[PDB]
Amino acid sequence: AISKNLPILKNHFRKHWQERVKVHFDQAGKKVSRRNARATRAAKIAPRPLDLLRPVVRAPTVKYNRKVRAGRGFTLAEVKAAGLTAAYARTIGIAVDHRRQNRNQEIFDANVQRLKEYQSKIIVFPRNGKAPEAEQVLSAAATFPIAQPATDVEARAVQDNGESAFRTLRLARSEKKFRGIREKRAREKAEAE
Amino acid sequence: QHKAIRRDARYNWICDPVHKHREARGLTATGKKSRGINKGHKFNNTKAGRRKTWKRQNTLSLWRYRK
Amino acid sequence: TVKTGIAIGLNKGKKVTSMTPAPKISYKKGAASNRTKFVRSLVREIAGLSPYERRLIDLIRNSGEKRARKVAKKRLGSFTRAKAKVEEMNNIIAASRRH
Amino acid sequence: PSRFTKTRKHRGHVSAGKGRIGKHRKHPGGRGMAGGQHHHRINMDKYHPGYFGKVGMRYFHKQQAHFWKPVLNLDKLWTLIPEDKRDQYLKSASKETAPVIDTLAAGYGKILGKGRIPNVPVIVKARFVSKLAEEKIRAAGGVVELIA
RNA sequence: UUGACCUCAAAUCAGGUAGGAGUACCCGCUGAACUUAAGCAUAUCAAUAAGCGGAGGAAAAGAAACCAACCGGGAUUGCCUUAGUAACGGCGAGUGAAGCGGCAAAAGCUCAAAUUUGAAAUCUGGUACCUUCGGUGCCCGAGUUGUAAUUUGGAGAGGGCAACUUUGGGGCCGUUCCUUGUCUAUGUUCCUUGGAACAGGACGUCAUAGAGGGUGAGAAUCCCGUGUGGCGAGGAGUGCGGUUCUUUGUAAAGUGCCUUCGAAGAGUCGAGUUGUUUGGGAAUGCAGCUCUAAGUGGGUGGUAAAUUCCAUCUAAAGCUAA
Ligand SMILES: [Mg+2]
Ligand SMILES: [Mg+2]
Ligand SMILES: [Mg+2]
Ligand SMILES: [Mg+2]
Ligand SMILES: [Mg+2]
Ligand SMILES: [Mg+2]
Ligand SMILES: [Mg+2]
Ligand SMILES: [Mg+2]
Ligand SMILES: [Mg+2]
Ligand SMILES: [Mg+2]
Ligand SMILES: [Mg+2]
Ligand SMILES: [Mg+2]
Ligand SMILES: [Mg+2]
Ligand SMILES: [Mg+2]
Ligand SMILES: [Mg+2]
Ligand SMILES: [Mg+2]
Ligand SMILES: [Mg+2]
Ligand SMILES: [Mg+2]
Ligand SMILES: [Mg+2]
Ligand SMILES: [Mg+2]
Ligand SMILES: [Mg+2]
Ligand SMILES: [Mg+2]
Ligand SMILES: [Mg+2]
Ligand SMILES: [Mg+2]
Ligand SMILES: [Mg+2]
Ligand SMILES: [Mg+2]
Ligand SMILES: [Mg+2]
Ligand SMILES: [Mg+2]
Ligand SMILES: [Mg+2]
Ligand SMILES: [Mg+2]
Ligand SMILES: [Mg+2]
Ligand SMILES: [Mg+2]
Ligand SMILES: [Mg+2]
Ligand SMILES: [Mg+2]
Ligand SMILES: [Mg+2]
Ligand SMILES: [Mg+2]
Ligand SMILES: [Mg+2]
Ligand SMILES: [Mg+2]
Ligand SMILES: [Mg+2]
Ligand SMILES: [Mg+2]
Ligand SMILES: [Mg+2]
Ligand SMILES: [Mg+2]
Ligand SMILES: [Mg+2]
Ligand SMILES: [Mg+2]
Ligand SMILES: [Mg+2]
Ligand SMILES: [Mg+2]
Ligand SMILES: [Mg+2]
Ligand SMILES: [Mg+2]
Ligand SMILES: [Mg+2]
Ligand SMILES: [Mg+2]
Ligand SMILES: [Mg+2]
Ligand SMILES: [Mg+2]
Ligand SMILES: [Mg+2]
Ligand SMILES: [Mg+2]
Ligand SMILES: [Mg+2]
Ligand SMILES: [Mg+2]
Ligand SMILES: [Mg+2]
Ligand SMILES: [Mg+2]
Ligand SMILES: [Mg+2]
Ligand SMILES: [Mg+2]
Ligand SMILES: [Mg+2]
Ligand SMILES: [Mg+2]
Ligand SMILES: [Mg+2]
Ligand SMILES: [Mg+2]
Ligand SMILES: [Mg+2]
Ligand SMILES: [Mg+2]
Ligand SMILES: [Mg+2]
Ligand SMILES: [Mg+2]
Ligand SMILES: [Mg+2]
Ligand SMILES: [Mg+2]
Ligand SMILES: [Mg+2]
Ligand SMILES: [Mg+2]
Ligand SMILES: [Mg+2]
Ligand SMILES: [Mg+2]
Repeated sequence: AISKNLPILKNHFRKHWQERVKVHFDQAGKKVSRRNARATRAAKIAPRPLDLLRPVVRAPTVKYNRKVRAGRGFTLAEVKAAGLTAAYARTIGIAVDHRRQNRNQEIFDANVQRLKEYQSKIIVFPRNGKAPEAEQVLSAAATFPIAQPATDVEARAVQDNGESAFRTLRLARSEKKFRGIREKRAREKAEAE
Repeated sequence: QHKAIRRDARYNWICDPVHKHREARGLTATGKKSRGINKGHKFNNTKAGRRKTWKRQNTLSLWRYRK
Repeated sequence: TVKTGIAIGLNKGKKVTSMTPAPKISYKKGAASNRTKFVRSLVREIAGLSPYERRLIDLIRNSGEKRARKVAKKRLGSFTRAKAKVEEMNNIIAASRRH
Repeated sequence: PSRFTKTRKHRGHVSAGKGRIGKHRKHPGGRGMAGGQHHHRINMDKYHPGYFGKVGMRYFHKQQAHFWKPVLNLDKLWTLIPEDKRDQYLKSASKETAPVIDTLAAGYGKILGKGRIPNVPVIVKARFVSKLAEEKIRAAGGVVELIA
């Protein structure tokens, strides 16, 4: 029923929801087993570092384009600029993404530098030889971290030209709002005589 | 069961017992077409199978420390 | 094309050193392809016309292009496919008369 | 805490606090939001006015990141400078070395003018500002820099 | 007459395969009503229960005809969130996603495809000998209405030329692991009660063992175990310390320019209509009927349509662990 001054609720329990209740009692057990899987996988892939090197990419969606993060793989062009091939990079611990493209020179240079740092800090074991063991470090992500690039210094000179910069937003909003109607006005002025 | 199929790596995947009656489960091309198995926003009910999606989206997920 | 550096307007967004990546080979699937042009022209002169294509030719001759795209928009799905089919049938009309 | 409930106190008393006349039933006024226009109309208008009917225009496929524009006010605005630098930047205020505050890097989308920054020049990098935010920032001797 | 070829049959022909069970979870089809709406018909219950078909240890999905609109991400799946939100709905009751962001896990690929055309270079079977999950020889067959090699869009192929880098497998013991056997400490000392000491009191001992259980009442110390290690045994496509086939060999694979190309899936996409379904709204998906494409073009870009662009993928074929 409806009664006293209370917020109107939207609890969706008019199905047989009790047939589909998952309680995660196995949170600690699945944590134990994920750590066991990481230890077992590490022992299986001795000295290799348990994850691939990932590139640094700019996050989409203007809420999030102020941040960089780890992407999926390096860009065939980035691999070639680092000086190796994709099919060989996939064997020495580098993730390669054939479907991303570079349109940002700064992201491109950051990932070529990331790849050259990786190639300086890895020891690729000889394919058939003795290959003396090189002390497994378990994570490439914690030894080649994703750094947010510095965009400004802490202090500069005030350079105020009096543009007023709210008027800039108002005018730039107005040109977008009236670009089409006055382009059409200009062409119908051109269709005279 | 033919050895021309059981050899020749391009085709002996069909010998795996997970491929018994693909056309009864919807794993042929017309089966996945009628199941709706495609990528993107037009297929939000059907990408992982809509009964699986329905069970995921109608499950109440309770943790030990309640959220 | 080049961003302005501010957060609204016509070319809004942050100014960035641009790169122009190498052109992917897909983006070329709707291709010219000599081999396939030859196959299509041979199969065209072997198979000949379709009944709606014959109605389209005789309406281009009798009524005109606008009614021909109307009945082609009915026979095909869309108006852009109707324009493409009517411009194909105009070329067939030109080729069957010229020389 | 089962022992603190009034069920423990209604033991021995017949109706469990529900009355002998009205005599606690299953669903005496309907289930849910039933009859909000018929027998629950007074509880709708009086405590949920505006509940029934339509309001303006629909937006198909709204993404709530076209609308991410968190608002910063000038009354805070120096919290964004860390506290060890805040004292030295407001003591002996200076053009030709003014603090640069990236507001986007702290996660706001618009500067608004709530009130009274001190008279220290500041270089404020913002996606958007309001007019009075601009007026007070320039009155301090600073500048707003528009960023994207 | 005779010899093929194609199509179709027969046989207790040679070899093989399917059914049925189980069914918690999984992929599908099919599919209600009670119920809620304080009545009820749309709606809701519910794309549920029942019914039927098909799998596996996971299944399914999966390497974009994606998301986006950013300075752009980048297979799939799952969790946290998005969010009880955008949206749907007698706009009533109710219903209800997705992109982004943080994590868990992470892995990539294969065909159609090209004239081998100076080698049908390919494969099933039978038979003989062996190194018997197979190899080698020979013979019959399949197959040019196309089996191999090369190529899969990220590319790539042909030709032309400065050029260097990389050679694969097979059995033994320990070792990764699984199953399993065996050995490994210290009081049953005294007195009281009692049918019985395992109780109470006194004096001790071991403790990486005072978990547990038996034994005539509460037993670390009586017994098995427990704890800590040692010694084996029988098995699992091997990370390594040795072994050896050593003209395995102008193999095969990468990488630089230049030039010419660059084949890319049809009654399918798409459209109309009908029905169902969806949060999907002048139609989210699926299906029936009808129409039926193209090749700097097809899909998508969440308000129907014409016109002009732009952005983003590359469907109508296929595999894949967590
Ligand atoms: Mg009241
Ligand atoms: Mg813990
Ligand atoms: Mg577990
Ligand atoms: Mg791991
Ligand atoms: Mg970029
Ligand atoms: Mg499989
Ligand atoms: Mg399939
Ligand atoms: Mg189906
Ligand atoms: Mg949905
Ligand atoms: Mg499905
Ligand atoms: Mg399911
Ligand atoms: Mg949900
Ligand atoms: Mg929890
Ligand atoms: Mg929550
Ligand atoms: Mg592609
Ligand atoms: Mg003539
Ligand atoms: Mg209390
Ligand atoms: Mg009483
Ligand atoms: Mg009482
Ligand atoms: Mg009383
Ligand atoms: Mg009461
Ligand atoms: Mg009573
Ligand atoms: Mg009452
Ligand atoms: Mg009452
Ligand atoms: Mg009434
Ligand atoms: Mg309402
Ligand atoms: Mg309205
Ligand atoms: Mg509206
Ligand atoms: Mg203002
Ligand atoms: Mg027989
Ligand atoms: Mg069965
Ligand atoms: Mg089940
Ligand atoms: Mg299913
Ligand atoms: Mg019920
Ligand atoms: Mg209800
Ligand atoms: Mg009712
Ligand atoms: Mg009732
Ligand atoms: Mg009613
Ligand atoms: Mg009734
Ligand atoms: Mg339903
Ligand atoms: Mg259910
Ligand atoms: Mg059932
Ligand atoms: Mg049935
Ligand atoms: Mg089984
Ligand atoms: Mg598993
Ligand atoms: Mg599978
Ligand atoms: Mg599959
Ligand atoms: Mg594709
Ligand atoms: Mg995006
Ligand atoms: Mg892009
Ligand atoms: Mg993805
Ligand atoms: Mg979740
Ligand atoms: Mg979130
Ligand atoms: Mg929320
Ligand atoms: Mg529903
Ligand atoms: Mg994420
Ligand atoms: Mg692809
Ligand atoms: Mg005695
Ligand atoms: Mg006693
Ligand atoms: Mg005494
Ligand atoms: Mg005894
Ligand atoms: Mg005992
Ligand atoms: Mg013991
Ligand atoms: Mg013990
Ligand atoms: Mg032990
Ligand atoms: Mg090759
Ligand atoms: Mg294709
Ligand atoms: Mg066709
Ligand atoms: Mg069709
Ligand atoms: Mg149905
Ligand atoms: Mg429905
Ligand atoms: Mg529809
Ligand atoms: Mg429809
Ligand atoms: Mg639309």
